[PDB]
Amino acid sequence: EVQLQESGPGLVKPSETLSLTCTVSGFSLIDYGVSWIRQPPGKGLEWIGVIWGGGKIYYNSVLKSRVTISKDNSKSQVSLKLSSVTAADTAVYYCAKQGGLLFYAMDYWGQGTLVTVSSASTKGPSVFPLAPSSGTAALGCLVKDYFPEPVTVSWNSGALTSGVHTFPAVLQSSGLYSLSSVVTVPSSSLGTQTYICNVNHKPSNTKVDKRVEPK
Amino acid sequence: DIVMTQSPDSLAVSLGERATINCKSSQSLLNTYSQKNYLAWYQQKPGQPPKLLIYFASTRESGVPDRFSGSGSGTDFTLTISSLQAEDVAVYYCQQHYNTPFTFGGGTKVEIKRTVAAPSVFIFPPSDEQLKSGTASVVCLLNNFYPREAKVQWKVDNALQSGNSQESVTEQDSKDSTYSLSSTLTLSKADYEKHKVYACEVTHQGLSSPVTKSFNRG
Amino acid sequence: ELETSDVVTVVLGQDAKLPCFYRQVGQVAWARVDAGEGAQELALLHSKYGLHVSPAYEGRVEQPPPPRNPLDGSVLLRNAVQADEGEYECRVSTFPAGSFQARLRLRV
Repeated sequence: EVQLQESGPGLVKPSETLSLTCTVSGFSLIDYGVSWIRQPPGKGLEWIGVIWGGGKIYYNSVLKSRVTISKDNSKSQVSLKLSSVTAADTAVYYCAKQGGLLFYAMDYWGQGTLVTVSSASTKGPSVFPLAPSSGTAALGCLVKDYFPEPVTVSWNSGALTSGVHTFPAVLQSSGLYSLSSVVTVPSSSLGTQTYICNVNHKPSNTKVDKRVEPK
Repeated sequence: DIVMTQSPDSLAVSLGERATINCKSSQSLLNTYSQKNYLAWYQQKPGQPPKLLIYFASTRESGVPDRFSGSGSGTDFTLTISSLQAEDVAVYYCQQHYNTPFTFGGGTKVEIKRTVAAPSVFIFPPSDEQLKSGTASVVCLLNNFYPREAKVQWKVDNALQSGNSQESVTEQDSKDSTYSLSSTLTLSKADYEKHKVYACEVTHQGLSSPVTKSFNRG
Repeated sequence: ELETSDVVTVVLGQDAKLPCFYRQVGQVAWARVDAGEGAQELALLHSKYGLHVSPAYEGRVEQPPPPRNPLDGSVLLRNAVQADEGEYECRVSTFPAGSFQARLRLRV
C-alpha cells in the first residue's frame, strides 16, 4: 500500500532545471517524510534531501544551493527541482519514505528515473533483427542509435522471459546508444513460437514490435 | 557528515559459504544512553531501488531471511550472509541513520564462485535492413560462462581488426551465477563489401583453446 | 503564537525544560538550529503517536509527565552536556489552522 511513483523530465538541457515529482500513495505525507536519493550511473547512492512531514527540509551539503524539495500534502505530491543541471547530475533519482516518524532509514523506495543532462535530442531506436540464422538457438534485436536511455526490450509480449539477456547499452562514438537483446530458445521453437521483440523508447515516444525470424 | 567506508569493494564467495562485508564510520553510530547502534544495510540488486535489510545494526526487517544476520558496534560493523544463495549477489550499502546528512558507503559487490563454464559462441551476421541503411554491425554472443574474464577477437577477412568494437557483459544471472557477453563490429556497408569472411575468435578459461565461429558475406 | 522563553539555562546534569506553549496543536517538533553541522532534529512530539526523539538524543529527551497536553509541546533535555548549548526552535503546526515556529536558546 505504501507506493512511491517518481515521474519527471528525462532529458534535460545542460544548465537547466530537473523537476521530477514523486506521487506518494497509501501513507499520509503529513505524518511520514520522504527523501530524495540519486545514484549516478554505476556509482554509489547519494542523498539529496528529506522533507519531514512538518515541512522541514534537510539537504545534502554538496547538492545544496542547487536543490529544492517541496510537497503538497493535499495531492500526496513531492517534488524535486535541481538547478544548473550539468554533466554530473545524470543519475537515477529515487524518493523513499522514511521508515518511521523521525527515523532515518528509508524503508520504502521508488522505482527510479534516469535524468540525463545532455545536449542531444531524443532520437528513437532502429530495431534490426539479429536473425536466429539456424540445442539453444539465439535470436535477438539490435536496438541501435537511440538517445537517451533506457530502452525497454521485451519478448513475445512480456511472456517470454527464460533465457532472455538484454545487455547494458553502450555509447557509440556518434554520441548515440546501442543495445542488444537476445533470447536463446529451443531449436524447434524457432519454427512455430513467434518471437517479437517489443522495444520502447519513452523519451522519443517510440514503440516498435519487430519479429525476429529464421533466415 | 559521517563518512562510511565499506570494505572490501568486491567479494567472491561460493554458494554455501559465509560472506562478510565490513563497514566503517568516521563517527561512532552509538547512543550510550540507548545502547542502540544505528547503521542500516541495504541491498541494491541489479536494476532495482535499494532495499533496507537491517536497521539498528542488528534488528532486521520483516521478510529479510535470517541468513542476513547483521552485527557490529561503534565504528566497525559487519553484514554476514551465512550462505550466499545465488540471489544474494547484489551490492550492499551501509547507511548511517544516526544523523543528517544521511551517508551511504560505496557498496561491496558480492559475487559467486561457481566452477568454470565454457561459452556458447553464436555469430549473427548483418541483416539486409541495416545493410540498406548503409551500416553493418556484426555481433558475437557468448551465451554463458564463468569466470567473467573473456576475450573476443574480430578477424575481418583473415585480417585482425581492432578499435571498431564494443563489448557488453550482462551481470551474473541469479539463476546460475554465469555471465553472458556480446561484442559488436561496426563497419561501413562498403567495408562489408571489401571482405567476405568474418570471424569471432574467443578464448575462455573454460575453452581449452580458441573457438572461432564464422560466416561469409554470401 | 508560540510561547517560549527566549533563553533557557540548565546547569550540568539537569533536565533543561524546553518550553513551547501554543495559545489544537497537531504536532510539535524541536530541532537544533545552529549551523550546517548543527542542524539536527531533536524530537517530534506528534500528538497522535507520542514523542519520537532522534537517534542522537533517544535518552536525554523526554516530555513532561501527564497530563500536560493539550497545547503543551514542552520537552526536557536532561543530563545536559556543555555541548548541548545551542539555539533550538519549536515548530508548532496547529491544525485545523496552519503553522508556526519559535526560536530559543539553551546555555548550559
